[PDB]
Amino acid sequence: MDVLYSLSKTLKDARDKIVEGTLYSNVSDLIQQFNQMIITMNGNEFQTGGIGNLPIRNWNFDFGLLGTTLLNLDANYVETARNTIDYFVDFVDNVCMDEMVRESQRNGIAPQSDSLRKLSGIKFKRINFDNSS
Amino acid sequence: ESILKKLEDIKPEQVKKQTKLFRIFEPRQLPVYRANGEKELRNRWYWKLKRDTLPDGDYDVREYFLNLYDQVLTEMPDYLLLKDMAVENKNSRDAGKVVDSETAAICDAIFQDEETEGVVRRFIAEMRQRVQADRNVVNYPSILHPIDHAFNEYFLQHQLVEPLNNDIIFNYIPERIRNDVNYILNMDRNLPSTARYIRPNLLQDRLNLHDNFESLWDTITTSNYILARSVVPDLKELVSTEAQIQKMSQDLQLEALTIQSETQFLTGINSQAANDCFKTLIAAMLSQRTMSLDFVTTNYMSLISGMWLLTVVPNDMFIRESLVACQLAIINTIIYPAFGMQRMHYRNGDPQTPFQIAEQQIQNFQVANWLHFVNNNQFRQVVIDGVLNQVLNDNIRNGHVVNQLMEALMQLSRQQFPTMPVDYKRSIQRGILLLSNRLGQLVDLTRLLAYNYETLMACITMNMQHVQTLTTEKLQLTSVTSLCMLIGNATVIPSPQTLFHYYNVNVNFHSNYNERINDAVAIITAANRLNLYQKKMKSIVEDFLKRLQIFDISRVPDDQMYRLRDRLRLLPVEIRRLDIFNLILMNMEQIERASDKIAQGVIIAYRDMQLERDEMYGYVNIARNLDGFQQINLEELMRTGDYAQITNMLLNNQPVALVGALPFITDSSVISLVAKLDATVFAQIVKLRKVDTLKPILYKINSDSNDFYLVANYDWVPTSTTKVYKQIPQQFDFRASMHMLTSNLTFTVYSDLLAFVSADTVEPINAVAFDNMRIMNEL
Amino acid sequence: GVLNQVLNDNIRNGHVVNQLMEALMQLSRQQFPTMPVDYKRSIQRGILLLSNRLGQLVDLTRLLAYNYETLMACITMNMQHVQTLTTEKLQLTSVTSLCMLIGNATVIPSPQTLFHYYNVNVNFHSNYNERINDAVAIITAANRLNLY
Amino acid sequence: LVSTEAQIQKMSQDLQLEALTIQSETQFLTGINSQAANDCFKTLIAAMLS
Repeated sequence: MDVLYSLSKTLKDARDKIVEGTLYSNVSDLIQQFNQMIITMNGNEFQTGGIGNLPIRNWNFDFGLLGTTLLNLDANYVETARNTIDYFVDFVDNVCMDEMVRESQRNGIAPQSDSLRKLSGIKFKRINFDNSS
Repeated sequence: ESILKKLEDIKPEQVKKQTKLFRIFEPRQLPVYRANGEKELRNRWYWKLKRDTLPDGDYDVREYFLNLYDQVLTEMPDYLLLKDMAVENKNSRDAGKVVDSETAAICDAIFQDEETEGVVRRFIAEMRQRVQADRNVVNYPSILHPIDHAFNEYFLQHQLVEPLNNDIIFNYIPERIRNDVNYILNMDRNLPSTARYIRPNLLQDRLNLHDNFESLWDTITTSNYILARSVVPDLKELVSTEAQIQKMSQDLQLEALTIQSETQFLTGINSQAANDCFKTLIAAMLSQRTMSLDFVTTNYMSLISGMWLLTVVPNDMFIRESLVACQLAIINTIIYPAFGMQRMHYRNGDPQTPFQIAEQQIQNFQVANWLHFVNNNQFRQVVIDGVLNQVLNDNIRNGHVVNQLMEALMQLSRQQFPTMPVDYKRSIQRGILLLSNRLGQLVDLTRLLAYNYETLMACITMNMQHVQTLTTEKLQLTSVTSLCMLIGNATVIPSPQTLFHYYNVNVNFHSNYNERINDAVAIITAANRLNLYQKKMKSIVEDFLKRLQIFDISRVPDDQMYRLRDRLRLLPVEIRRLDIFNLILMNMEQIERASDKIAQGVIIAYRDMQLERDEMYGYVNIARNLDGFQQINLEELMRTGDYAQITNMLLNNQPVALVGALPFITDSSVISLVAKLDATVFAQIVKLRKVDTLKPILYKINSDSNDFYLVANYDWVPTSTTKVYKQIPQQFDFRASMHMLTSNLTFTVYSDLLAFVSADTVEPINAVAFDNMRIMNEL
Repeated sequence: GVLNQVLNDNIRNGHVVNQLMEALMQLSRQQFPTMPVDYKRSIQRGILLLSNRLGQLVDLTRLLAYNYETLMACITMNMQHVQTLTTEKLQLTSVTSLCMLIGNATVIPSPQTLFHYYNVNVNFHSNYNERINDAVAIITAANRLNLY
Repeated sequence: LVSTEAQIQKMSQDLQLEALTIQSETQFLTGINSQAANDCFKTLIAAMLS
């Protein structure tokens, strides 16, 4: 849950802060967190399930890191970041939907979807950052 | 250089061939005796050790078996062709062949012996080889002990040769070299279906010597740096040094009667320095050896060349102090004075480099953008074709960063230098003009450096690890100025022969490294599983380092060797070595019990026990097992030196079994057995508190005994109070020992695959880079 | 009946050296924020010089503790701990030599060395007690004989 | 004991004292030898015993 929330928070920060013309110093820590998320998710295969009418969806992460070279972010940088952010946002939304439609009588506080259960593994703990909601 | 000689002298791997079957046992004729001890006229063949040299003491026996493991690993071949071992079986009906000559000797001895049964002679007459030429297979009859057969069958079925063809030879070339349009590869031979080769073992570093073995990693990186220097191509058709010096003098407007900074701009501009800089840069990036910057702050041309150098080379390639000094000189000599900013008061040990502070403080977009790029220009760690590589930024590879640097420099030239005398601005402008009169040459040089780097990087087999090294390679900034001022339009790329030589040296070193790792791991794991607690393993590791041929073990402390031992101990054993050790572990008890020099123990009972009947002994006081007897371990007794228990048991006549590899006396005297001499050999244990001198008596009572009539004339079965814990030899069954050893009928093994590849380069003027454009484009 | 000064069991088995190693391994990963980087590298590499001898230092600690206990078995007078007027000066360079040069050769006191040490201690203790007895006897006799 | 030459060269290579600006470059590794190690062993055990 904290890893999923951290993914969503990183994506929201990227959408809000990775904008044309912004100083790289405004995004340096955000870029580092986003690249950490990319490294952590790369090479992992996820499936969001087919409960009800939710389509079964497969997710592969083979993304390159975001650049660190520009003093101010330009349009090309924002477009590449937008592509990656769109894929990640789709994945996170699908995982959230898969988790919301499930329930358990024995352990209802524990993750029910397989994607969130996988994200509870230790290898994803690196993604975890500010939990302020 | 001695380092280059040591690294390039390494041969691929000594290919081992088997010339005879590995044997621990041989048949031997022995006299046999009847149940009453009378000698039978017929003899019998028994399995015996060929070299019966097993030592006394269980610990020494385990040491002997470790040594035997080493011997078997030495004798294990890479491939085997049994026809090389095949000899004529003279008694074969078809005049066929057998392997090896030792089998032929056994066959002759059995066939000629008058006591041999006719069925065995028929069987020997049927022993011949079968050739299946269609399958390229041959089977040969061989006479082997079951353990000998197990070892030789393992050798036959686990050979290291694989089929070799033109496609394999071509794919042996690195994929990036084949994918390069600048090289044309050719072959003039069709390798036959019977061609073979042995793959190098290119496993990536299992010892992680880049992590915490800083001295060893320094040595490794120095060797890599020297080799890379040896393979980096020389610059051709450099601009004439005299002509360039004249042109620079005209541009600088040198004045005889005035002291000027611009004069120093001409310092150290020569082709030797240019070639040295080119080689140093590419070799340092290839070996991932840290570089150190050497410059004189009074030379501003050195600082402008350093600006180019920090633009193109990622800054982690430089030791931090030298990079900080160079950046501070650049900031305080060119940038801040240009923009009228107060001189940066930079603290030694600052978390930020001078360029990071300047980037935060510089309001000019071009200068700050170039500063940001220099601050963030890093290598990219990428696994290509299974090897970790440090890849340059694509804008470095195509040379666009040169344009960004030139934009920054042109912005600096336009500044007023408000707080400086006009001659200072003139000097800085003259240096910038020297650099910017060669903008196209700088783009070409950046592209050439990047292309040569990646082309030679395709030839590296071991992971390129980016860690700052203990020592650095000094790079003079005047050499960078020489390279910038003297580089022409001639494209130089690594020769295909140079690429193949570099790749072969890397493969040889990698294979040797992995093979020595395997040897050390096998020995260490075997010594641990053989419980050799008194064995100090430093020697093993020492030998390991000595066989890498690039370290001076005199400079390696013992603590480092034991850390290497600890890291090696965690690695799994190679499959062939592990299986050989499994065979040795499985069969060592049987090999030890076959020795006639040692017994497995002695049972001291204090009651009469009838001597056992065994045809190869007559009557003998042998114990097949230690059942019903308390066991005292002689190894533990010798290790602890506490003799209270054994002393109390011997003084109280308490039946016991002393267990451990012991020498024994063979005594055929009936009178000695009646005298009960075997029971008189243990008081010395109490007297001296030593068991290394213990030597129990083994009675061998039969008709060859002088006083055997006592056995014969009194219907008397001999009895003894002591027994020797020993096994009896196994009969040699000729038919059971015959095995058909199968191998390939014939093949040829090849060593250097790239010898079959002739490679050439396109015209350098037409050589292209990754972006399909020519590496160098200036007129 | 003899007072003895004994070590923590973690010293005797040498396990605490691991903690030392752990601690100084952390010191090798620290930034040293404001320190010049060459001096920082030298300090961290020295820290690692001591760190990488973990096995040798565990062996040395166990050997030192064992030798101490074995020779302390031979002490007969109470091991009283007092801060003395003068000290024995211990060079830390000698400590560095011991830490960087110790191998794996165990050296324990010889049985004859232990017996000699014990005999010397017993002789000194017995002579001490006997001379106390003689002095007390003569003093008491002089007082009771009124030899003012 | 470990070879004093090997350990000294190892320590010199790791510490890189010559490259530093320490006013006492020679004195750093002085006193590192087998005699000093034996003296330290003896001093420690004897001081604890007494």
